[PDB]
Amino acid sequence: VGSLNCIVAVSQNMGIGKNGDLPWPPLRNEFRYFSRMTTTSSVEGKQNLVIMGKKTWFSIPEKSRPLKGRINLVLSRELKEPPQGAHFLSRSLDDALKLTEQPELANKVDMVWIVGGSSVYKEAMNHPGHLKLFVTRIMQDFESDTFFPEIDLEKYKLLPEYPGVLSDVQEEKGIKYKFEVYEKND
Ligand SMILES: NC(=O)C1=CN([C@@H]2O[C@H](COP(=O)(O)OP(=O)(O)OC[C@H]3O[C@@H](n4cnc5c(N)ncnc54)[C@H](OP(=O)(O)O)[C@@H]3O)[C@@H](O)[C@H]2O)C=CC1
Ligand SMILES: CCc1sc2nc(N)[nH]c(=O)c2c1Sc1ccc(C(=O)N[C@@H](CCC(=O)O)C(=O)O)cc1
Repeated sequence: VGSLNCIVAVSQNMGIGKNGDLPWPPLRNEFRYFSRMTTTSSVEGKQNLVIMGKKTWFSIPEKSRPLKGRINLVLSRELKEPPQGAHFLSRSLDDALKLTEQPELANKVDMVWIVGGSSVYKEAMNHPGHLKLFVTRIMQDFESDTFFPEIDLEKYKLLPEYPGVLSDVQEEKGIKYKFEVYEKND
């Protein structure tokens, strides 16, 4: 299995969600960024795996689930089987990551992308080892009821360039945003 990664879009006040959806109106090219990053795999005959909590799964429009071209894993201790349209179910982050090492997945999975929500981001960001964060900074405050955990910049370096990630200010629907990639190894 390849690299471990988180991807998120976050407002200035650290918001990632409100009432089961995003705090901001749809940013179509920001969504396309999410799909390009999470779907694109450099390794032949492999796909990337997405790991998400149960509320994040149900926050994706049903017409867009499962996230196409990716293996979709949902984290839940209450569910007894994957949701309709999902591929796998795990009861912990450690279990999910171990699953990628099993024979059914060992030679199929390239990158792993954690796509939230707040509890899984926090646990992933604090788990020793090599991890990158692909963070979209939405440069406004938005009322939110779900927040991104603290990024400890003593361990996560903001990278000064990354191939394929635009460096300049983007804007859609009157909302400016910019892309960032962080990396730790501990
Ligand atoms: N802006 C962005 O980039 C993103 C925004 N969002 C937004 O955030 C909201 C959803 O996030 P959030 O509310 O944090 O919810 P989550 O997606 O984290 O879902 C929480 C549920 O997932 C299960 N769960 C979470 N972590 C684990 C774990 N490690 N092991 C086992 N089960 C786990 C639980 O289910 P159970 O009780 O069944 O055990 C828990 O009740 C929505 O508003 C969504 O739109 C989400 C992702 C990214
Ligand atoms: C899955 C939870 C996350 S992580 C994330 N990271 C960044 N940068 N931006 C976001 O908005 C999200 C979200 S919320 C989200 C993301 C994608 C989608 C979605 O429908 N994606 C489809 C459609 C993409 C498209 O509209 O281009 C896909 O990836 O195939 C829905 C909710």
